[PDB]
Amino acid sequence: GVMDVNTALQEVLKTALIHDGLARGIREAAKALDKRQAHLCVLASNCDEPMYVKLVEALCAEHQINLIKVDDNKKLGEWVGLCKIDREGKPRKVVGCSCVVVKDYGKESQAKDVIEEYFKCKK
Amino acid sequence: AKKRKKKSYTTPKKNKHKRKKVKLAVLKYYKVDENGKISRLRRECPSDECGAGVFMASHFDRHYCGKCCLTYC
Amino acid sequence: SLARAGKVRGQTPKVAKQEKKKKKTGRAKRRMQYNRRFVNVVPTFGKKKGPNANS
Amino acid sequence: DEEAEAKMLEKYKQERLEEMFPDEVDTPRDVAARIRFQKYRGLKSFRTS
Amino acid sequence: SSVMRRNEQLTLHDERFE
Amino acid sequence: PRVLEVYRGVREVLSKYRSGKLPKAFKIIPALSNWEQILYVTEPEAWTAAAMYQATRIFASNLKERMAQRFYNLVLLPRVRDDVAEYKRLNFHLYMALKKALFKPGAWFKGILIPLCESGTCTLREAIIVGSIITKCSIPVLHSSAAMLKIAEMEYSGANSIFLRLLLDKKYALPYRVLDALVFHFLGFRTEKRELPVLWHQCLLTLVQRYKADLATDQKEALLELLRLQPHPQLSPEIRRELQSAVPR
Ligand SMILES: [Zn+2]
Repeated sequence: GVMDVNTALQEVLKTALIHDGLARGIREAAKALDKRQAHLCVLASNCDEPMYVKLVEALCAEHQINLIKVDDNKKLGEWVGLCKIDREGKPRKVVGCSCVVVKDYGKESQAKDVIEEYFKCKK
Repeated sequence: AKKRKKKSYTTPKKNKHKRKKVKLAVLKYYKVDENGKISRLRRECPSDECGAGVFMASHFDRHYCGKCCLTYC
Repeated sequence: SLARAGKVRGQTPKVAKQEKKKKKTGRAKRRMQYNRRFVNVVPTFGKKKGPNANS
Repeated sequence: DEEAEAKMLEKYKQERLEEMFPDEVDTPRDVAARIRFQKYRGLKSFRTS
Repeated sequence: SSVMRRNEQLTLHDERFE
Repeated sequence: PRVLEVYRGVREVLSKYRSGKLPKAFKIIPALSNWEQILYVTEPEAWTAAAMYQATRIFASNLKERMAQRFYNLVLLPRVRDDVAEYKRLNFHLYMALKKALFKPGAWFKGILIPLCESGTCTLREAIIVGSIITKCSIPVLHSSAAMLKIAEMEYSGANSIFLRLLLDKKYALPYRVLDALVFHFLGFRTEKRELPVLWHQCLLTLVQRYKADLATDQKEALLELLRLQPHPQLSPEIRRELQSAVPR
């Protein structure tokens, strides 16, 4: 319990970006999930359609996938990396993903640890 | 050097043909039950590479995958 | 029969004068005329280039 | 109020188009040119003809 | 790999050259 | 057998191609198992320019970045070099093919750009024609910088610095390690007795014109040492100007 729940996830996401293991969006979030190559699912609490949410929950229920629920999709735009940056490092493109599906992990000693702990507390 | 005038003339190319935007097509694939069971409406393609995830289109008579070009009756 | 008066004066496009910094005057100008000719001399094989020579 | 000021900028550009270019008028492609310049003739020389 | 580097402020992306 | 008669038929189609719907056997080439044997029957060297565009249009879309790269390297890139040497300007369809080849930037860089500069025999005219297509098509930041790093570490030629300038001309936010390679690239000519072209100075200009904000005092003064040893009457004062009016971080 060194790192936090809403801090260690960034590392997981960053490693996934590095190692080409991010199934973001809607169709890539779904079609890779049923292909049992995808391990985790992250969902936006801020939503327009509950049917989508239901579908997600079904997906998570079937292949025993752990569900993480983050407040807003617009916040997750910073977490995923769907922002175009300036020379200094300023975002000018504001697009936020509602579903972040994790395919691959980087072999981590802290993030993977904290996250594992969280998981084992949950289930 | 002797400069050219540059002529006006207005012809509208503003009207140009763009294909229709289909909004939120993911819900058409699956019907989720009240309990939480997933039911697939469309046929899933059993091809060499595009299996487990890639669906086939519902033609008026047949089925058609959109990656490998597989056709049926 | 023919004979316009000041044809070429009224046909020429009236180009506005560019704003440059003021020129030094008197002793200051003569100083600059001296240093541009006898102090920072650049070696040339035969000397065929002038002071105003544009290309 | 702004209609006359828009017309002034139209006149400013028309003056520039008739100082840089003598009297260059673009032919209309909609109406026939022999109809639009019905009453016009060509001179061999402006001075003599 | 060079000598004189980035020095100060921000590391947004790690980059994949491998 | 009979398949050899089908593709020997399409060999005579693609050699006289101009327009229209292609035979369906041609459109399924990257789906095959033994595709390189099939492609030799069709004779890519005897193809028309118009055919080459639609050939590239097939390979770019049908996935497999490794299969896409080897098509460009063996078929497409030699044909580009064949026509710049012959006609002195490039054919329209052949040009349009190269823009379509950028739908897979990984296979593009590893197949077209990097192999061209590594050969050394790349001329100035070859570089500008291909390099203009880089300016036209938007490229992903990760792939953009990855090609930029190789060219910076590469052996120096006149054709090489044209590409490097045009990648900086895109004006993306750069990874910090790439900047270290670019400084090390230019500082490699600090002791060089060789006369450097104007295109080299313009590349150094564009680097300082945009990325003056991401230069530390150590490398910033190392650049002023470079202009002091390798000068230019026109461009060197401008780079000197751009360094002196720079705000870091
Ligand atoms: Zn298909």
